[PDB]
Formats: sequence, C-alpha cells, structure tokens
Amino acid sequence: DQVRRCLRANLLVLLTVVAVVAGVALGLGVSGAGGALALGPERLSAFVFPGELLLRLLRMIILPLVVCSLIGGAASLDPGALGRLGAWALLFFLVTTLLASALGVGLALALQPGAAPSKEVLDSFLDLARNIFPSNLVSAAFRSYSTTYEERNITGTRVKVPVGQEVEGMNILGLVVFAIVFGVALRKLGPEGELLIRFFNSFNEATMVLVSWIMWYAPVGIMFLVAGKIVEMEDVGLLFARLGKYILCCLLGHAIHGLLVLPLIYFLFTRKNPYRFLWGIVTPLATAFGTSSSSATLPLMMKCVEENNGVAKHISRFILPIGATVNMDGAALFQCVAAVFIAQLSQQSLDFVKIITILVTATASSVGAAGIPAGGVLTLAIILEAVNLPVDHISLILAVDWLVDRSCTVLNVEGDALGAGLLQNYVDR
Amino acid sequence: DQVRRCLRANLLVLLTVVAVVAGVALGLGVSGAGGALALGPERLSAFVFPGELLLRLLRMIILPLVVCSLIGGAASLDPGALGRLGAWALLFFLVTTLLASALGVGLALALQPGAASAAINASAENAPSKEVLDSFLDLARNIFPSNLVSAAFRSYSTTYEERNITGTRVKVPVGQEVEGMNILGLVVFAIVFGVALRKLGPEGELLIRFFNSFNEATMVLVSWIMWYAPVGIMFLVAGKIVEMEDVGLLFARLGKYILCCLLGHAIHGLLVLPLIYFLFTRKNPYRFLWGIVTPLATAFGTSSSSATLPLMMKCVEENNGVAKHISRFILPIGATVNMDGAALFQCVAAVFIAQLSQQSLDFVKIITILVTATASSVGAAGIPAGGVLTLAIILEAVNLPVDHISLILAVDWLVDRSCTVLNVEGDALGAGLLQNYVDR
Amino acid sequence: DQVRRCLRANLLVLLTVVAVVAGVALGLGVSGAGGALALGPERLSAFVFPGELLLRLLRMIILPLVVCSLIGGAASLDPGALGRLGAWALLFFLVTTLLASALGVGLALALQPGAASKEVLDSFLDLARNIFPSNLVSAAFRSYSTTYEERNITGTRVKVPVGQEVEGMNILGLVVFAIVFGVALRKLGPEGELLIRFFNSFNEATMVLVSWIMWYAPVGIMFLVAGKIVEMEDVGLLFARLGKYILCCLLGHAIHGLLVLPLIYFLFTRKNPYRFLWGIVTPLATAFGTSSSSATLPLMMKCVEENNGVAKHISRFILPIGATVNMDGAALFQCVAAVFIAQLSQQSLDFVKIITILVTATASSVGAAGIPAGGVLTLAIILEAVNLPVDHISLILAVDWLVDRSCTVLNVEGDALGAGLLQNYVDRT
Amino acid sequence: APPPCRCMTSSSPYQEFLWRMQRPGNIDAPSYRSLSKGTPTFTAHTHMPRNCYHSATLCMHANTHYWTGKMINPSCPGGLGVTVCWTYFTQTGMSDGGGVQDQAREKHVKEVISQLTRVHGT
Repeated sequence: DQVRRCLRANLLVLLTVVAVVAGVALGLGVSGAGGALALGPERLSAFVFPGELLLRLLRMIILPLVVCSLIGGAASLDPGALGRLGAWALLFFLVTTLLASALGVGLALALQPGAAPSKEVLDSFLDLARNIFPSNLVSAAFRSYSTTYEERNITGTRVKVPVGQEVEGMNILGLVVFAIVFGVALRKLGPEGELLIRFFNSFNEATMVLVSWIMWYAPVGIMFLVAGKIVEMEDVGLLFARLGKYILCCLLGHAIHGLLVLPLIYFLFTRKNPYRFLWGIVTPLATAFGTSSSSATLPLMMKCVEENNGVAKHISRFILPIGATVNMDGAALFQCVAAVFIAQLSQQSLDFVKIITILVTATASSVGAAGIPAGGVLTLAIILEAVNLPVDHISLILAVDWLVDRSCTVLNVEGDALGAGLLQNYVDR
Repeated sequence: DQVRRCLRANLLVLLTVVAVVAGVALGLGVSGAGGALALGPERLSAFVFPGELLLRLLRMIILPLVVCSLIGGAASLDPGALGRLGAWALLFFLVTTLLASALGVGLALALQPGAASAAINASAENAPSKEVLDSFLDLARNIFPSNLVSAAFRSYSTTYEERNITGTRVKVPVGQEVEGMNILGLVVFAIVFGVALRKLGPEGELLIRFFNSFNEATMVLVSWIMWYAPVGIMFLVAGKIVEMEDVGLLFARLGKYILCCLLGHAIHGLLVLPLIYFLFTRKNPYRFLWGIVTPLATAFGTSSSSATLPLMMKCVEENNGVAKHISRFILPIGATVNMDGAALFQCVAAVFIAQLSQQSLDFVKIITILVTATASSVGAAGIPAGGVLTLAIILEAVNLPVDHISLILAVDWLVDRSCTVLNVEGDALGAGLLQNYVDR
Repeated sequence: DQVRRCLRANLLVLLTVVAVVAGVALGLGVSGAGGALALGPERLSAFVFPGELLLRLLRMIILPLVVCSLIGGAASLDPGALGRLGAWALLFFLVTTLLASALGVGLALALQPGAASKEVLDSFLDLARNIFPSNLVSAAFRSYSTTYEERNITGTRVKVPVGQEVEGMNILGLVVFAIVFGVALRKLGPEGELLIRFFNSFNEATMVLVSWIMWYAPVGIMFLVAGKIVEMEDVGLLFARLGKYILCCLLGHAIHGLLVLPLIYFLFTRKNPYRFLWGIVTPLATAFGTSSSSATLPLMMKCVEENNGVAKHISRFILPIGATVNMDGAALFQCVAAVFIAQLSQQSLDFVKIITILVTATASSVGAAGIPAGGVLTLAIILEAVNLPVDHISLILAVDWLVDRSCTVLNVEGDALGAGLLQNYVDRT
Repeated sequence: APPPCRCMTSSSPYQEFLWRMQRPGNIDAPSYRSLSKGTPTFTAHTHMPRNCYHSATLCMHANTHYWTGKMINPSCPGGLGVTVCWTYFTQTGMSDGGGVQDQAREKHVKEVISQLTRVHGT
C-alpha cells in the first residue's frame, strides 16, 4: 500500500509531531501521579535531563554553522546584490515586528488582562550598538556586553556614571555582522579568497551532517523537555484563574499573526499558497516549539527550507541566520502584551505617547533579544523602564513563561522562513 | 666508538634521567642546608619558575594537538573500522582499570594502612559533597559541550545552594561552568567531526589535509619543547622536594599507605601490563618501556597525564614504530579515559579511610567500590590533583566519613606522580597491543 | 587638473586633517555650554560614542591580523637567501632596529615629553609567564598578572603574591606563538604551503576590512578629539605637550639617522658618508615630497646603480624584498609616541614595561606596506600589548602629516646605507 | 566572635530568574518551582570563584562559619551588588583559583600536618 511509502517519506515529521504530543501526554500523566512531589529531586533531574542534552547538542554546533554559512552566503553574491537583498530583508523584518507589536498592544488593550539596579534606555541602546561591533571575536563567541552603574564621585555629588563589563551570553549579532563583512571582503579579492571559500563551505557541510544526526536524536529530547516543563507546575488551577486572560491574549495574538497576517503578506507579494510553505517547514516548527529557542532550530529550518521548498542556497544561508537574531515577532507581541498587562495591574493609564514608546522600544528590544529560552523576559525590563511607570514586578508574568515563550519561538522562526521564501521569489521574479 | 654512537642515539633519555637524579639531589641538598625558610618566598618562586614554564609549554600544545590529531585519525579510517577499534580499546581500558583496582584493593586489605590509625587525628566544619547522580550527569554534560570556544578553557560542574540551615535543608543543586579545560567534550566533538568529514568526500579531503598539516606543525613545536623538558623536570622535582617540609616525619606513620600505593603501581606497571603485552604480541614489553622512558619521567615531573601526551605521541611514533593513525586515535582517548594509577590510588585511599574509622568491608561494599572507581575514573581530569574529586565521589557512594580526606591530601604529591606514570604506561601499552593487532 | 588628482590620491590625509580641526572647533564651541552642562558628567558617554565605536572596531581586527600576518611573514624568510649575505643583511637590519628603538626610548625618557599600584622588580617572571601562555584560547582575550594580599599569619606584612588571569588580550604571547608556528610551518615543507596559503589569504581578507575601518576612522577621530578637549583644558598642558612631542620625535629620529647611519658606514667602510649622502639627494627629496616609501622605490634603483658601487644582484636584493619591515624611522615614531602617551596618563612604567614596549616595537617595526600613516596600526598594537591607554592616539594621528615625511627620509636613508654596506662587503670578498 | 550573617535569598522572583539565567554555561530557563518563595531565608553557595569578590570576611550562622562578601559581576552567583554567603570549604576536589576557600583548604591541611607531626614526635 502507498500508506507505508508515504509514512517512510514523512517519517521525520511524524516522529517530531508524535514526540510533542507524547511529551504533553507524559507530562500530564506524571503530574496526575504525583506532580514531582512523588518523584523527588533526584528522580526529577534524571527525568528532565535528556531534553537538556538535546538543547546542549543543538547549541554545540550553532556557532560554526552561523559563521561558515554567513561567510559562504555573503561571498556567493555581488556586494550590490547583497546590499539590496539586505535592505529588503531589514525592511520586511521591521514591518513585521511593528505589525506584531501593534497587534499585541491592541489585543491587550481590548481584552484587559490586568483587571535592584536600574538600566537607562540610552544605555541599553548603546549596549546593543556595542554588541553589534564586538571588541574581541573569541570573547564575543561566549560572552556579551552590558553596562553597570557605580558611584565613584564624592558622597556630596552622588551621580550614576555608566561603566562597562562583560556578562555571559553568546553575542551572536556581532559574529553575524563580522561574518557578513568577512564574506564581502573575501568576494572583493580575486582567486586569493577561493581557498577560504572552499574551506568554509566544507566546514558548513560537515556541520550539516552533524545537524542531521542530532535531528534524528531530537524527538526523545523534545518529548522529555515538554514532559519536564509540564511536570514542574505547582498550582495549575490558581495560576490559570489568575493569568488566563493574559495567556489567551498572548496565544491569540500569536495565532492571528502566524495564520492570518504573515500568510497574507506572503500571498500578496508571492501569489502562491503560503500554507504549502508552512507544510514544508512543519518539522522545524515542531522542533522550535519543543526546544523554545530560535538558535537551536535554525539548522533544521535552513535544511527544510532548502530541500522541501524551492529556496536557493545563498538566500537561505544569508537570510535565515540574520532573522534568527534580529527578526522576532513573537517576542515583540509577548513584550507588548506583558507591558500593557503590568501597566493595568498597577492602575497606570497609558495615553498615545506611552503606546508609541511601547511600540518603538519593543521593536528595539526584539532586535536586541537573544534566541535563548525565555530570552524575551530580559528585555521586558528595558520596555518597563522606558515607560518607567511599571516598576519591575515581572514575577507575576512567570510560571506561565515557558508556554508563551514557546509560542514566541514558533512565531519567530515562521516569520524567518516566510521572509526567506518572499526574498527567493523576489530574486526569481 | 660504539659507545659514542650509543650515547649520541640515546642522548635525550640519558639527559632526562640525569636531570631527574640531579633534581632529587639538589632538592635534598637545599632542604638539608635550608629550604623555604633560608630563602624568602620570592626566591622560592624564582627557583620553581622553570618547571612551571615547562608545564605551561606542554599545556599550550594539548588543545590543537588533540583536536587535529583526532580529526585526522577519525577521518583516515572507515566508520565501522573506527567503531570496532574504539570498542576493543574501551574493552582494554576497562580490563586494565578493573585489574588495577582489584590489585589495589587486595594490597590495601593485606597491609592494613589504617590498622594502627595513630591517634585518629581528624574538627572545624565538614566540606560539602557532590551527589553521585549529579556527578554522572556532570560527566554526561561535559560530553557534547555547550560552546566549543568556552569548552576550550572551562568545563561544567554542578554546585549546590544550601538553603534553610535551621529550616530543613533542601540542598538545591545549581550548576555552572568553572575553570578547567574540557578535554573529553573536545575529544568527542573531534571524533564526530572526523567521521562526518570522511562521510563528506572531497571537501572532507581538503579539511583532512588542513588538519594533518596543522598536526605536523604542532609536532615540530613538540620536538622543540622536548629538548627544554629536562631542565623543567629537574626544577619541578627540586622545588617540590624543597617546598614540602619534614621528610620522613610524615612518612613514619604513612609508610604503610605509601607502600600500598607504590607497590600496587609497581606490580601493575611491571607484571600486569607487560604480561598482557607479552601474551598478546609475543614481543618484548621492556623495549617498549625503554622507548618511552622520557615520557614516563616527564609525567613523573609534571604529575599530569594531559601534559605528557605530545611527548608520548612523538616517542610512540619514532621508537617502537606504531602507525600514525592508530597512535593518534588511541593515545588522546586513553589520556582522558584509561587511568589505572588513579583507580589504584582511589581504591587504596578509600580502603585506608575505611580502616581509619573501624568499619567492616564485607563483600558487596568491595564490589560497589570497584565498580564506582572504574566508572568514575573515566572522565577524570588529567590535571595534577585530579583524582581527589573522583575519590570524593567514591567515598560518597561507599558511605564513609569524609573528614579524613586531609590525610589523603597530605602526601598526595608523590603518589599522584606515580599514578600519572601508571596511566601513561597503560596508554602506551594499549597502543602497542593495537599496533600489533593491526600488523597481523 | 593635476591638483584635483593629487588631492584625490591623498584624500585620506586631508580628510583626517579636516576632521581633527573640526573636532577641535566642535569641542571649543560645546565647551562653556558643556562640562557641568551638556548633560553634566553623567551621560557624558554620548558625545564620545562614535570614537569608542572606532576604538572597538580597531580592537576587533587586531588578533587575526597579528596572528596571520606574523605566521605568513615568518614562513617567508629563508636561510638559503644567498646564504651568508642574506643572514648578514637580516642581522645588520636586526641590530639597527634594536639600537634605533633603544635610542628613541632613551631620548624620550631623557627629555620627558610628558609629565606636564606598587609592582615589584621580580615581575619579569610574570612577563615570562605571559609570553609563553598556558592556554591559547584564553590568551586570545585575557592575560596573567600577579596581585598581592596580606595574611598576618607568619609575623606581619607578609604580602604574599598570588596571580590570576584578569584581562589584557595577551597579544605578545600570541606574537611569540605566531613566530614559532611560522618557522615550524616553513620547516615542514610540501604540506606547510597549504597552511601558508590559508594564512596569507586570511591576511589579505583582513586588510580590505582594515582599509574600510581606516575610512570609518575620521568620524571617530573627530569625536575622540572633541570629547578629549572638553574633559580637560585646551589652553592646558595638552597643547604644549604636543608641540613638545611632535617636534621632539621629529628632531629625535632626524639626528638619529644623521649620526647613526654615518657611524655604521664609517667604522665599517672607512669612507666619507657625506659623499654617499650627496649622491642620493634627489630620492631623499622625492621621499620628502611623497611621504611614501613605495612611491620612491623606482628612483632608489636608478640612483644606486651608478652613484654607488652596488652590483645588479646586490641592489636587486637590498632595495626590494629588504624593504619589508625596513622602516627604522617609523619605529622611532612609535616608541616616542608610546612613551609620550605613558607620561600623558601619568603612569609609572619602571623597567620591565619599558623593555617589553621596546621589544614589541622592534617586532612590529613592519607593516604599512610603506603607506603614509602606516605606523599607526603597529603603534596601536604596541599600546594594546602594554595595557596602556589607547584613546589618546588621536592626538598622535592629529599631527603625523609632518613627521611621516621625516620618517620616510630616515627609512630611505637606512635603505641606501644598508645597500652601501652590503655592496662594500661583497666587493671586498 | 565573627558577626552574624545577613545573607537572604532574592526579594523578588525576577531577580533570582535574572541571575540564574546569566550564570556561565546556562542552557535552559530556570523553572518556577526552583525559585525561592515566601519570606527570605539564609542561603549559602558551595563554590564561589575568586574573581567574583574584592574581599571576603567570616560570618557565623547556626554555630557554623561562612564567608560573606559583595559580588562584582552579574554573571557571578547572587546577582550584582548583592551580599551573599558561601561555605567555608569548597567542594572536595574542586578549586576556585585561590581565594578564601582555597586558603582555608591549605590552612586545614597544614594544621593536619602539624598535629600529625606532633603525634609522630610523641
């Protein structure tokens, strides 16, 4: 029968979807039978370890993949064509992020879910600018830059001066920028750079082989991640009765953005079926929902967009690594909804200027946010300090942070893939 | 003259042994006519600096050598052949570890280091311990490192947050990356990258050529450093003897423990591993030992198996001419996996601690201490004083008091060097058996 | 017109000059409405931000450049280069470089252009530990340095020194590693060539990016100068220390060549140096006009064959190929500038720092390909190794327009005198 | 004799979340269960690198000695500019590159050597 042949063709898709569903089922079943109280600490750690192993495996190869893919992609096109493609890509990213932020603000205002060292917004923007241009490539491979305020003057004149220091992270943005510039420089040279081009291409292909092995391991890790996240709950009933409107706002906004807004843009600019493209990228979407990190699901997205869909090699390897860092619509909607929810919690009115600042600062924060699990929580502080009325009791946002973060990751990677397809069609025209 | 040719051919090994003898003599002479008190701390640091410089020179080479060598070795053989060779190598490693551990336990039970126990001599506070499951999870996390650049200088280890001391302590575990090279994760990644390179094709051929050239340049640097090695060995031995105080007075009651450790090391290095080599290859193991004298003495000087890996690789390549691919795949793995001397150390030390506290040893306790010593010897760091953490994990698993660990750290400076010698010998002998097998 | 082409070819120098003047003007205009005004001391890092961005950009592309350039340069030497004659030429060049640097450092401290915690003498072991790094990747961003404690356990004031890795980027250890790796790569043979090609291609790729940064350099230099004038006084010692310094270094390297090359010519040839100088007048005047050693290369060949007794082979060996790392005057410039910068920051650099600076300077005595303002990157590398402040480099770049022609004259004089000594040596044999 | 320790847990869950997310080698978001809740209590870490504190002093809690100090880096345990407490000895077989925990380890081992040598003399 053709059913078995079809199953063989789509075995990866079936394994990942069944892994997600079985992770949900196992988490609910274990929570019903004890809820980690019967498990205890040691059994809980042994239960949740395999998902962490999958996450570590995917983080192992993200750096060489991003660096080599971006060098090859930047060296595979002329500087003028690359500049035009980049200008269109950033325009698309900005428009999509603004639309997502506006939708989040509007839905949070409509539904009304609401009812310590500081950090100046200018310093946050300067920190982002400093992270764009790293001061040490090896240091930027494993840590980022952040500012600190200390009192060094006399006690009579107590003013906060900003000092700089390095905090743990990845600083993927600076490496992306350096790789793009290096690829352009390599294409500027003639026959001299061909050896380096072949070197980086070989390294990327080997990294892709490791990607294939890790994605074959992935379903067990996804299942255990989802199960462990479900098990860690404490009081599901009270938490839902307190944060149901907020969860509904975030997920409904994400669903509207992923099923109506981005497909409409793709259909107007491409005149094809966006849902066929979405069907091509099911497996990276399920992996993104499993792992809750745009960086871990970037290789699977590149492979699936290249193979299942008709997207050129240079287009995918140049656009997707950039969008995995700078294009995060779900994080923007998260941060806007959370800011409005916190503002309504404190009974603080929001006029037009506050809404505009929320939108602009949300776009900047989504540009600056990192593709790590619960990465959008950190820049929520930047937005709250920008409004400066919502003192940072973001503690009420948490305990439902995992699910909304997972929705954010799916929305971000979907936006990246749709932009890649749009740019492929625009090049093809 | 024939004797002149003999000294010219073997100039390095004679220089190394003369350096060891002169270092011991100089340390004893300085300690007798002074020590850390006659000359100030600044003079002591200036005196011990060349040995630290030698250790730094060997540590600078480890990372590119291991990475490039394993990539080339994994990519130069079939994936199936690499898997079979690795499986046999792990079987050999576990066999040697069990044999060394059993020999150590038997000697520690026969000579009874903690029989007299002096006057207990234990209390300030008790040092925090690491749970067994957490240690195995830490091992599994160091495999498949999170960041390749960060794993080159720091490694994962789980810590604990002691909360509510009066309020029913919970000991919540929180983990972080602490200083220390993650050799094992880089080794695993290098092997996987090599097999992927072989699976690729011509692009893999270009990368294979690149990494082989890098390894050859690294070997030239190793050749240059190997000539400076005797002076550093001499100064390490002399400075470590001078710094340590009251020779003999420490030994007057630790003699039983020292005898147990060194007798186990000598029996394993002169009657067990040579016996396996003779029964599997029908060659002379002592010729192999003679070829590798100066890596053993460098290991004795440095007390670090990771440091002496490049010198062992070169000596295995030129003398007793094991093929390049098999040596460069087996030696880096055994430098972080096969630790016979360490296992013997931990078995003897744990039995000595048990006899200090007057506890029965039964049978199941011996079985579980052997199994945990073998299973925790793998993944141990090759840095000096690397067996203490694994011994602590063993002690936690066997449910013995920990407060007597200071007696183990009291005299560990020499027995750790003996352990390093045994580990590097096991590495070399395993390479010899594998080379003889692939010759057939 | 010819003048328009002349200005276009020297577009960078004029651009930098106009940038320094405009930065001074902007600083003077802002000061009076600045200081305690213009956001006060707080939020000061906003005017000076483009300069900090330039400093970060320069600090980024330093590590691959030094490592790859030194590996390629070290593998390009040859004992077989005419055997004894090449060895003698490199030895003589080496001695000249080490003596010129010592003369510059001595005269610098002798006049003290600047000057309007406690570290012991035994810090040489710390230096020796720094040059032979324990870990290569840790050496890419941090360096070893000893600190001191107090224990009060054995008597009082033991002050036991304990070392740790703090910062520094440890370039010097990397320089040593690059030189040893390069000579080993040359020692290898028909395998080493692939790695040599790899690293030379990497240096070539790095140089286009360096050229791009040199184009971004003027906005950062202008903003650096503007920020540096407000925090201090213009009428203050900064000007008088520049008149002291530009003039000081100029006269210094001038008399340096004037009395040093003549002595080595005489004690070795017993001839009249002023006859040699009179023959090569017009290449010297061409060098004064162009401020570029690459520009006057054809003229030295023509003047050297007939006006001096060089043979074709010896001339074709000394004038070209020998020009690499040939710039003696540049070394005097960077040594004097580094010493002036050290007294500008009021830092006690006792002896070990001085020797390390001198060595690094002799080593980087390369670079620039001979272009005007070619010693600035190597001077920046020198400042980076010695952990001296780098932000005061803009005052040095402010006025290099006049000293560089003098440096070029000194360089061409050293070239010609070396050719004279080598020709006399090979005639007498 | 040492003064009592004033080393409480995080006042708000967000601060604990922020410092546990930026610890070195972090791979996943901390769970809400693992965050401290309710009234703050005494807490102590079992390991603290020397590059996290300028100086450390001894403090007493429940007749047990602890080290206390102020953190200088947000990547270090406890947050940024938060007074935290850690144990007298580090984990066995673990090192913090010098610092108070190491100095305590060598102090303990030298005391053991001294008393054992005195035992030999008797």
